[PDB]
Amino acid sequence: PLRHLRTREKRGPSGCSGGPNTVYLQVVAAGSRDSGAALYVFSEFNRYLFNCGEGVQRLMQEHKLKVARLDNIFLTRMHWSNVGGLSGMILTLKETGLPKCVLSGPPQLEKYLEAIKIFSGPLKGIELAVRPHSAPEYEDETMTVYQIPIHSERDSSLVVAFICKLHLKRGNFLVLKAKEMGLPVGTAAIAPIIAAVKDGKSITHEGREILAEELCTPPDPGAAFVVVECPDESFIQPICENATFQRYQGKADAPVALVVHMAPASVLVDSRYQQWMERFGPDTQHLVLNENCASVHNLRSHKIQTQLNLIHPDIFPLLTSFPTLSVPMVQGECLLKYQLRPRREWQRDAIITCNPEEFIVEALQLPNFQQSVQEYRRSAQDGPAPAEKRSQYPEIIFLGTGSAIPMKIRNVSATLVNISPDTSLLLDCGEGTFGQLCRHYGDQVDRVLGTLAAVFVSHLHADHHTGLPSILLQRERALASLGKPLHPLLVVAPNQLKAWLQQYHNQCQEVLHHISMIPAKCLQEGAEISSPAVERLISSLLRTCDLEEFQTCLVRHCKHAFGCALVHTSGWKVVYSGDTMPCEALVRMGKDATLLIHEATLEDGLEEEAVEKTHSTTSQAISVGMRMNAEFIMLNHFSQRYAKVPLFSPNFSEKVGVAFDHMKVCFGDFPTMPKLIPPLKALFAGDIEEMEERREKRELRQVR
Amino acid sequence: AATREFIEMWRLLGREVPEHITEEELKTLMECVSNTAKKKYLKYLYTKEKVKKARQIKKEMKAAAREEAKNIKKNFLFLRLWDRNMDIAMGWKGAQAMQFGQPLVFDMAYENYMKRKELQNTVSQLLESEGWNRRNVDPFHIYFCNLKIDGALHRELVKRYQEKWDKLLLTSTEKSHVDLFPKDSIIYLTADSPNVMTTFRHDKVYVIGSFVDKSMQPGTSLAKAKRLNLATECLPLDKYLQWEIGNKNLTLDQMIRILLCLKNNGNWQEALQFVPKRKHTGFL
RNA sequence: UAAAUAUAGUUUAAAAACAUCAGAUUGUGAAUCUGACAACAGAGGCUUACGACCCCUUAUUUACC
Ligand SMILES: *O[C@H]1[C@@H](O)[C@H](n2cnc3c(=O)[nH]c(N)nc32)O[C@@H]1COP(=O)(O)OP(=O)(O)OP(=O)(O)O
Ligand SMILES: C[S@@+](CC[C@H](N)C(=O)[O-])C[C@H]1O[C@@H](n2cnc3c(N)ncnc32)[C@H](O)[C@@H]1O
Ligand SMILES: [Zn+2]
Ligand SMILES: [Zn+2]
Repeated sequence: PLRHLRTREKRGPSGCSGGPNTVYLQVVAAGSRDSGAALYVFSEFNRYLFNCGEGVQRLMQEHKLKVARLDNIFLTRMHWSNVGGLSGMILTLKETGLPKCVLSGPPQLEKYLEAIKIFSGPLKGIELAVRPHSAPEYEDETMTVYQIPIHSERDSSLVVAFICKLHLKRGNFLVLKAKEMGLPVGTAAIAPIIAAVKDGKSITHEGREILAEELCTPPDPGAAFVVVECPDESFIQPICENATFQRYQGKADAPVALVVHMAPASVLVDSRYQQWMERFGPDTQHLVLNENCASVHNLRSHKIQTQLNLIHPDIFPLLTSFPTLSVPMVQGECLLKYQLRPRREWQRDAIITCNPEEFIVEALQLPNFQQSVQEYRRSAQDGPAPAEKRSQYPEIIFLGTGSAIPMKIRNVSATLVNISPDTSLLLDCGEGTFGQLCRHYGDQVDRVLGTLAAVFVSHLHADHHTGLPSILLQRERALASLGKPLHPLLVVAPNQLKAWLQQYHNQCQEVLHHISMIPAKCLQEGAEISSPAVERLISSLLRTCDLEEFQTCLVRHCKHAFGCALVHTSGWKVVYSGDTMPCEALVRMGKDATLLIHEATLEDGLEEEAVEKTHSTTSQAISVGMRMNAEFIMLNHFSQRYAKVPLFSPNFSEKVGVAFDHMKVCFGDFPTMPKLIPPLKALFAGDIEEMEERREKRELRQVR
Repeated sequence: AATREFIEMWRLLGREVPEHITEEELKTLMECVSNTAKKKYLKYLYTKEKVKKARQIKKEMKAAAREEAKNIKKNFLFLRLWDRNMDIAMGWKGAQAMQFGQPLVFDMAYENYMKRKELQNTVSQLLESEGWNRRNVDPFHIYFCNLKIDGALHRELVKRYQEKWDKLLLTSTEKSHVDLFPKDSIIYLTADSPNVMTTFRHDKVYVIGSFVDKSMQPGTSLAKAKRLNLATECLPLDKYLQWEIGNKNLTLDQMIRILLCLKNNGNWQEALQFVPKRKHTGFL
C-alpha cells in the first residue's frame, strides 16, 4: 500500500494536530505557449494541482514534484489547454496505486472521463470522483475550496474560479508560562487540558478560569488565495461584477494573500480588469501566468541537446525559446514559490537557471568525449565529400522517442516529416507533441504548423494520439496569424478514433471542425473503394503532401493497429512502423525503402517480454529492416529504461542508427550516422556502463 | 553558560533529556549546530542511562539471587585457569603472525570524513575485528596504517584499550600502506570496485578502509585507491547471494571474518555466512 | 523516473537475548566478578511530546506496456 493513506487514517478526524505547519504555492508551468499554464499547491497533509495542461505531468516528474500524494486536481475551464494531458495524469496516479483522486471544475468533467475510456480503456484501480462547482464546499485537513462558476456574455462559455481559504492553525503552547501560573505539567496532569488550551477553549483549574488564547501565541487566521483564469475579453465583465468575489476584496477581515491570473496580456491591460485587480487591496500579491513569461521548463532537454550539439550542430540543433500597469504584479516563473504559512513571502530560491556554458564544460571534462568529437570532426568535416549531393529534403525531426509516458529526456513518440519547404506531415502525435514543435522552432512554430498537411496515428494507444487536439487548436491560431483560410486537417487514423473525438466534441469542446479524418482501413493495398467523400479526401492527401502513394497495413500489435509507407514523386520511400512486433506485411509494403523508422522498445534478451508487451527488440527491429532491404534504419519508441541511449548491440551496422529528441536527419546524413556512435558512447559512458549491469543482474536473477 | 539552562528547560518540556549529564557531554551538545542534532544527541544519552539503570536493576538482582542460593546450599588434572591459558596461547600465535602471517591492512585515512558518532563506531568494530583475528586458527598480521598519533582515532583506541594498546600484537604506524608493501601486491577492497574477487590469493595484501559511513559516501575508498595506482576488488555478493535488503558495504568485523574463512580454505558457502541474514533471502 | 524498504556485531519483537573490549593465578557455577561500549541509513524540520508526522541525500529491491 501507500504510506500517506496510513498516516491520514492514523490522525483519525484530523485529531492530535491543527493545520499544516507550512503551506506554499509553487508554479509548475509559467504559462508559456509550449508548456501551458498550471499551478501546484503544497501542504503538510494534502497536495493540489490546478489546470493540468498538456505536458504538466512531465514537468512535475522532472522537478521532483511527487505525484503519488496528489488529492484533488482543479480545472478552471474545460479546454484542452486545461484538461488536455489529464488522461496521462490519471494513468500516472493509477501506476502509483492511488486509491481515489477527486476532480473539480465544470460539470463537463464527468462526460470527459467517459470520453477518455474509448482509448484509455477502463480506469479500474483508481476512484475518479468529479466534484462540479454545483457541489457543496470542499473541506480538507488543510484548506477549504470555493468553486465560483463564471459565464461569459456542453458549454464553452463557462469558466470556474477557485477561492481557497487556509484553515486557522492553532498557536504554540508555552509550557514555561503555564507551570509558573500553577498549572502542573507532566504525565496525565497535562494530557487532558493541553488540548483545551490549544483549541482556544476556556479551561477551569482549581477554581481558576484561564483563557486559552492568553497562554498561546496568536493563531494564524488563515491566508486565502484565489486562482482565476480570464481566457479572453468576453470574461472580464462577469468576473468584475461577480457577487462572491466582492466578499473577499473590499472587506478588511477577509484579506486575500495572493491572486493567480491566468489571463493573456490584452486582458490585463483592460481598464475594467485593472480596477478589479486593485480592488483586492494593496496587501494582496498578484501572480500572472501567460505567454509573456520567458523561462525554461524542460531544463534536462536543453542540457542534453546542448551536449549533443557539440557532436553535430545540424543533426542536433539547439533548442530555441519561443508595458506599465497601475497594479504591480509578478511574472510567473517555473518553480517560483509563494509561501502562505507561517510567512507570506516570495521564495525564489528554487527557480532553475538555464546557462548553457555549464553544459558544454560538463561534456568536455568527460574522459573520452572531447577526443572522440575532435577525431570525428576531422574525419568528417575534412573528409571526402559524397559523390551524390542529395537534396536538403525530406528532413525527419524526431520530436519524441518515448514508449508509454513522457520523461525528462524522451517524450512520447512523435515524428515530423518535412516533405518540402512548404509542406509537412506528422507521423505520430503523442502528449506534448506541440510543446516539442514549439521548442524545436520557437518563433517558427507558426510557419511549421502552416505547412502541416496531414497527421498519421499508428493506433489508439495514449502515447500516439493524445496530443492531436493540441495541434488543432494551435494550428487554428497559427493559420489565423498568417491569414490563410481555415480548412480541416487531414488525419489518417483507425476508425475508432472518431468515437473519442466525437465524445469530446459533443460533451467537452468543438474540435471536429478542424478534422477531415481518413480511416486507415481504406488506405491499405487492395482495399475496398470507400464512399466518394472519403475518396476525394484520399486524393487530397496525395496532392497536398506531394506523395505518389500513401500505403498502410495491419501490424502485429493491438487491434486496429496500422503502419505507414510514404512514396514521393521523386522516388524516395519513407516507411514508418508504429508499435509492432516483427511483421511480414510491413516488409512487403516497405520493400526497397529509403528510410525505415522501426520500434526498438526493448533490448536483446527481452524477447519473452516483447511478445506479452507486443513489441520488438533492438535486434528484431534491425533484422526487419534487412529483410525489407531498407537503405537506412532509424530506431525510436524506446522504452523508458533507456532514457538516454539504448543498448548498442553488435549487429549495429552502417545502415542503422538510434534516434534522439529534437534530432534532424536527412537522406544526405546517412554516411555520417555510423560515425556518430563513438562520440555518443563517450557522452553517455556513465549511462552505458549502468544499463548492462541490469542485464547482468537480469540473467542471474532469472537463472536463480 | 547559556547552554546549561537550555537543557534544564528542555527537561521541563520532557525532551527525552537524561537526568544526570557530565560537562564533557555538554560541550558535545554545544557543537550541535541544529536543534534536531541536539534532539538526536540527547536521545542517545537518554537511552544510555535507560540501559544502564535497567542493567543495574537486573544486576543487583543477580547478586541477590546468587547469595540466597548459597545460603540454602576429588581428582583433577588441570586447575581452572583456562581464561589465562587461552590468552597466552593466542598471544603466542599472534607473535608468530607478525613474523610470518599474511599482512592485513586497516587504512585510517578516513578520519576527515567521519563524525564523532561514526568515529566511535569505527573503533568498536576495530576492537571486534582484531578480537576475531586473535581467536582465529591462522590470524592475520593486522596493520594499522595512516594512524596519526594525535588523531581522534588513535586517542579513542587508547581509551578503549587503556594499557592493552601498547601490548596488542599488531603493527600500528603513521606511514601509508604503499610505503610498506609493493604496489603490485596491494588490493584495495571496496564494494564499488568494478572487479569482482573470485579467489582469495595468499600472496596479496588486502587493504580495508577503517571507515564507517552512516552518512553514505560512495566512492570514498575508490578515489583513494585511484589516486595511487592500486588494484581494487569487491566481494561476489550478487554472484552467490540473493541480495534483497540493505547496503552492500559490510562491517569491518564481518569483512575480516569473511577473509579469515577464505584464508582457511573455506569456500564461498562458508565464507559468506557472516553476511547478515536480513540482507539476503538465501544462498545460491 | 516511480513505489515500497534501510537495525553498522547478529537476531527477536515492538526492549531483550546471544556476542565484543579491559582487568582476574579462577579449587573446577569463571555457568562468575569490577569496568568499557549501548545511536534501528543520513541530514534538516515540525510538536508539550511521539520510534509519530513532513521534505531532502545516499543505498537496496521491483516496475517502467
Ligand atoms: O532521473 C533518471 C531518470 O530520469 C533516467 N533514468 C536512468 N535510469 C533509469 C531507469 O532505469 N528507469 C527509468 N524510468 N528512468 C531512468 O535518467 C536519469 C538518471 O539520473 P542521473 O542523475 O544519474 O543522470 P545525470 O548524470 O545526467 O544527472 P541528472 O541531471 O539527470 O540528475
Ligand atoms: C563498510 S565499508 C564503508 C566505506 C565504503 N567503502 C565507502 O567508500 O563509503 C568499510 C570497509 O569495508 C570494506 N568493504 C565493505 N563492503 C565491502 C564489500 N562488499 N566488498 C569488499 N569490501 C567491502 C571496504 O574496503 C571499506 O574500506
Ligand atoms: Zn507506443
Ligand atoms: Zn502501441
